[PDB]
Amino acid sequence: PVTLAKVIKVLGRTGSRGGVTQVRVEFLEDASRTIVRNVKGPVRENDILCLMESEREARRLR
Amino acid sequence: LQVVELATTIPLDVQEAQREVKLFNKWSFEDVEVKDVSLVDYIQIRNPVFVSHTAGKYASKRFRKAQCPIVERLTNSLMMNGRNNGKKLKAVRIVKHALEIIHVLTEQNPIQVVVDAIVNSGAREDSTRIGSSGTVRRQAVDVSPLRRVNQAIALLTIGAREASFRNIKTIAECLAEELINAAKGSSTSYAIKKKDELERVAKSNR
Amino acid sequence: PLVVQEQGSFQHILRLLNTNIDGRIKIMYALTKIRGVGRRYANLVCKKADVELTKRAGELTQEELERIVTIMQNPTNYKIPAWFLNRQKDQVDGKDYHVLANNLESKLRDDLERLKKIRSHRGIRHFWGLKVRGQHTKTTSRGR
Amino acid sequence: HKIRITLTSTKVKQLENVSANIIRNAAQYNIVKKGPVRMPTKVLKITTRKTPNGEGSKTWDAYEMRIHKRVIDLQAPASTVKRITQITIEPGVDVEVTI
Amino acid sequence: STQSVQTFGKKKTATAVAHVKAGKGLIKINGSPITLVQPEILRFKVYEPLTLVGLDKFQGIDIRVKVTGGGHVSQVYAIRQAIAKGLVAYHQKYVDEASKNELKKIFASYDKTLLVADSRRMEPKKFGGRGARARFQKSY
Amino acid sequence: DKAQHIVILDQEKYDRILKDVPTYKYVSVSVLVDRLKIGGSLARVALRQLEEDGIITPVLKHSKQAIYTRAQ
Amino acid sequence: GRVRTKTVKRASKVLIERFYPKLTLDFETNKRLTSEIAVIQSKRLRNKIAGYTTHLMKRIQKGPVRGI
Amino acid sequence: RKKKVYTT
Amino acid sequence: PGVSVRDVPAQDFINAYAQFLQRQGKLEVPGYVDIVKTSAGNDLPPQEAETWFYKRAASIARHIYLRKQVGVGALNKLYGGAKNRGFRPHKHVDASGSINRKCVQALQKIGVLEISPKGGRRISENGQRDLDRIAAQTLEE
RNA sequence: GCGAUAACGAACGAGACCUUAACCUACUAAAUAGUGCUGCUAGCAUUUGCUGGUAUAGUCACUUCUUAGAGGGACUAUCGAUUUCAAGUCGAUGGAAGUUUGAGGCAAUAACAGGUCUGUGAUGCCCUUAGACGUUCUGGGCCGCACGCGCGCUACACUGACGGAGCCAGCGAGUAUAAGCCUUGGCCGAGAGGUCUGGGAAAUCUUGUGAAACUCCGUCGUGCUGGGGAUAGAGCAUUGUAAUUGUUGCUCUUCAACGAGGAAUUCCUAGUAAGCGCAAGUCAUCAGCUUGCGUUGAUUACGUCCCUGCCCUUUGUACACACCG
Ligand SMILES: [Mg+2]
Ligand SMILES: [Mg+2]
Ligand SMILES: [Mg+2]
Ligand SMILES: [Mg+2]
Ligand SMILES: [Mg+2]
Ligand SMILES: [Mg+2]
Ligand SMILES: [Mg+2]
Ligand SMILES: [Mg+2]
Ligand SMILES: [Mg+2]
Ligand SMILES: [Mg+2]
Ligand SMILES: [Mg+2]
Ligand SMILES: [Mg+2]
Ligand SMILES: [Mg+2]
Ligand SMILES: [Mg+2]
Ligand SMILES: [Mg+2]
Ligand SMILES: [Mg+2]
Ligand SMILES: [Mg+2]
Ligand SMILES: [Mg+2]
Ligand SMILES: [Mg+2]
Ligand SMILES: [Mg+2]
Ligand SMILES: [Mg+2]
Ligand SMILES: [Mg+2]
Ligand SMILES: [Mg+2]
Repeated sequence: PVTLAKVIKVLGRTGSRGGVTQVRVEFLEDASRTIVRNVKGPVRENDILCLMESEREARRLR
Repeated sequence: LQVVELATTIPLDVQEAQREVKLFNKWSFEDVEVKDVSLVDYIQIRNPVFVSHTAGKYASKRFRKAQCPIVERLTNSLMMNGRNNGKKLKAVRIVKHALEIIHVLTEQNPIQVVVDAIVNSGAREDSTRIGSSGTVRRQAVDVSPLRRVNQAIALLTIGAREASFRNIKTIAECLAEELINAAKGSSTSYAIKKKDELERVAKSNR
Repeated sequence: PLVVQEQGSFQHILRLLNTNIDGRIKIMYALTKIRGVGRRYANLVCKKADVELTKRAGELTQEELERIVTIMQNPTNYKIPAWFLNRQKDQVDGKDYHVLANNLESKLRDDLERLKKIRSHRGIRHFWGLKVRGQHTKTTSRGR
Repeated sequence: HKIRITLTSTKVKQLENVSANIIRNAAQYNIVKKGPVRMPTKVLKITTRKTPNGEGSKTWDAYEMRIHKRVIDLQAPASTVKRITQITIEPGVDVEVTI
Repeated sequence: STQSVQTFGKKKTATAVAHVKAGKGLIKINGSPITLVQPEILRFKVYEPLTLVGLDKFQGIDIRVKVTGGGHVSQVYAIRQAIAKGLVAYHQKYVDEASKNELKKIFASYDKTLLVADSRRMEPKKFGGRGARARFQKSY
Repeated sequence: DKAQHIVILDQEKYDRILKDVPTYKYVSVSVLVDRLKIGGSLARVALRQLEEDGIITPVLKHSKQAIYTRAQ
Repeated sequence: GRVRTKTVKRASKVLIERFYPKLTLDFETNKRLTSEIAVIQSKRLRNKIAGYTTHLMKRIQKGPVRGI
Repeated sequence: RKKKVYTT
Repeated sequence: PGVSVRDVPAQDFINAYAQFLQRQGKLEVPGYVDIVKTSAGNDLPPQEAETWFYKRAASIARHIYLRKQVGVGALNKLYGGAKNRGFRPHKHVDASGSINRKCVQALQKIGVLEISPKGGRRISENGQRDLDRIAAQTLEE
């Protein structure tokens, strides 16, 4: 039961070395429940990344 | 449909390419579609090429790599381990043979299996490390489609390389076995073992 | 130029010049197990004996096998050039020779003591077990 | 005659002034001319080490000496061509005339 | 004279000079038909400018190119550029340019290097290393 | 040191070959060695004759790779 | 980066305070204009100055700019 | 240290 | 339209001209073809011992057809390759001079080439005649 | 740089500048560059065609390729976004070029007991100066081998080795009465090499430096195997007065560790890394070294201060020969 979330805003690089990016995701269906998540690879806005788990927001990383 | 006669005679079969541009004049892009909504825009099969060798500039800007043909990115990752760097004509010959072997086996479109094997090979959640100057503290974060796509090609070709080392099976047919198995999601293949282990560990960090 | 079968004629182990040869190696490279027989030399005696190289070692009959040991032991009689030979312009009789498996190391030592008997520099360094051709030893050959 | 004039120098402006002035003098005088013909310039390169001693990072100088050669073919008697050479004397450019 | 335009295609150092004549559609590489250019895994790179527009455009013209410099692969990109450049240059001069603009759209929409020469050349080597960016291994 | 692939072709091995090769989706240099336990050099001569007799159809011909398939 | 320097920023805005009516919104016209207005030793700097004067002119039509 | 001594 | 040497594949034309020159048998083959290696940089003799000289002669004739006054020093450079210096890096070393020089003498004495003015060896008046036929009997299949 | 502003207005450095690489069918010409026609001429099918050779008198035409001088061209140009609507940044389109267009050259104010008196007929002082520490000759050594370390070259194979065949660069250098340069072409020689003639003080000849990786067809078939080629024996040449402690090259034979490398650690973002060779320097002879050049040609960021180093601000100081205090 994976869920896909289109990206709408690239907040910024987080993590110690800057290798992970905070992003604001919007679900493909039910275009709400917008969540902030961290992504490993390079990201522009409007990239559809699938989520193994949906019920968890994200904040700044160490 | 008409056969056009030139002073320099052109064989019949190769001219039957004016209708459609096909990979090695044998494989069609029309019936290939990515069975993943999330990697359609970063696996490039919309612009057909005859041979997987374009010598383009995909390293100038940031996301130019996604516009490179998925097969040329595959033949690019083949030339590794020092002694093979720059041997692209060898890589195209190797890729070309792999496609034929993938066709006689499972009888599907070889370039469809390539897209399926790559989409089935990218881990969807990886555990990045967040150690604060030495301590172990990994945290599970998501993986963007480009790193998901292009790590699949790296893992797919890396597994084939090691399977052909000190082995009578040729790299093209070690690659063919690696590509078909990852295409079918089989756990026997390398890069599916690896993909499963990353997404398993990432769940153990959230 | 296509597939043929045989039974009982193949010989797994050969014995030539008191050296054991595996019969399933191609003939040109099987003879290289004989010390004093390199790839270049085994290639030529097989061509002088009209023994086709597409054959394994066990495929040959004794008549062919005897035809090879005669040529290697008498190369100059079978149009084998002297510059192609192992031990040419011999020390004692001045004639061109080609020494083989047990004879090679016997006459190689005899060359070594002949160096040691005259107390030459090269013979002494062989005695010490070091490199004789001027190589630097400051930094190489530290094993044992 | 067919007389060839070969021009060599290190600096191009004075060579080119002499080259243009002779053709100019070969213009009011109704003399058929071929040129000037620009030979591929020769880059005389010398790469030394900066250090008079052997200490420091291994840094190198790369000196250069450009040599430009042009040949102009004039079809006139030898007396006419020779007096043009002394009218157009320039210190940098040397002139040799060969039949 | 006759219907002649002359053009050239370039790669890093390889340069292919195209002679475009009026004729039966004779297409040769250094006096040899293009059907036999040894870089064979890449023979379709020079077949691409042909089959994209259709071989019927080459009924009336014959092409003989002279490629020098570069390497085996570098010569193919120079050759395919000289022929493609020759067809466009012939159309601008002996047929209406509306058709020439037709050919120019398909070439660029498929591969820019068919008509526009690639500007990459080798970076000079700098001292302190064996390459342009590579440096000798440092030890402390 | 475990390979010990057979390099001499007997008759039982010969007709077993003609009984097994047809029942292959895909044959190549490695497939005969891998599964018939024959040597690589013997495999190369076997493919070139079996093709002349029609049991095997050449998908592609190349020196470093011979891609073949069954004729049925 | 493409940050213009002080020798071009102050030299570009002096052109505006003295020769605004003759200036324009076209870089090509401005580049030719500046070859008779300023004595610029190098062509690249002439294009650089004219390229920044045009940008400032294009910005004045949207309102008054500071320093001119 | 140093200082040239002769034999002949 | 006619047939030329340039209209035939280099690789399958030479094996076809090589087969023809052996069955005709008039090419004079030196007596050391069973002993020697093609180049000092090589380490082993050719694997096609009986026929290697003919195939090489076909290559030399075709190579000389496409050019003008190729010398004997130039043929050694062409067929020379990278030598396997053991621990030292590889380097290009020329092929054997006698094998190529004997070949041009043998091909010159069967009538296909001849010594050209200003050095080298042009292809003969009849050399063009008979190579172009081989090209025709090359492309019939 | 925008901006804020007891500051205003300026200079060096940076940037500008210069060299190089990429564009110019727009100028200037080129028998030391190239081309089409034309003479003369060869081969193959006859359709008038396709490949060539020849051509410094065809006393042709032309400058696209080639060369180089005068210029032009890009200024982030136009349009979208964000921003204090500023400096700017990111995307597209056009474009040869949109990372300062790529790469370099030059490079401030001071400073270090950094290294060189073994580059100097650059030097002060000290030492020696006729049994010299001067200079020269002969011979040896700088290579010496239980060992530790650094720059590297080959490799551990099949994305490979051989064996044939295909066959493409760019940067450069080159001599006389010498003290001998680059060396084609012919002829000998398995090779290495020898010999006889000729061209070139050079866009002319070596030279299209027909380089190697590379590609094709075969043999090999997972085997310390045809991977790897140390060590060594015997023989043939080259340079040199002189090769022994093998200068180097060649032939046969001998065929070792090595089965991808611990803790650690280096270099690197596009024609870049990596391979692959070639030229120049040293050079009578010797390149596993440097300085460049081109051939094949990628993976991955285009981000951060987690490590490491440096820069700035604040701060403490009993330091100012400045913490080696
Ligand atoms: Mg040593
Ligand atoms: Mg000679
Ligand atoms: Mg070669
Ligand atoms: Mg070769
Ligand atoms: Mg090797
Ligand atoms: Mg021009
Ligand atoms: Mg300085
Ligand atoms: Mg120090
Ligand atoms: Mg000094
Ligand atoms: Mg020393
Ligand atoms: Mg170093
Ligand atoms: Mg090879
Ligand atoms: Mg060249
Ligand atoms: Mg071995
Ligand atoms: Mg070996
Ligand atoms: Mg030598
Ligand atoms: Mg040298
Ligand atoms: Mg050195
Ligand atoms: Mg950065
Ligand atoms: Mg940044
Ligand atoms: Mg820090
Ligand atoms: Mg305190
Ligand atoms: Mg004090």
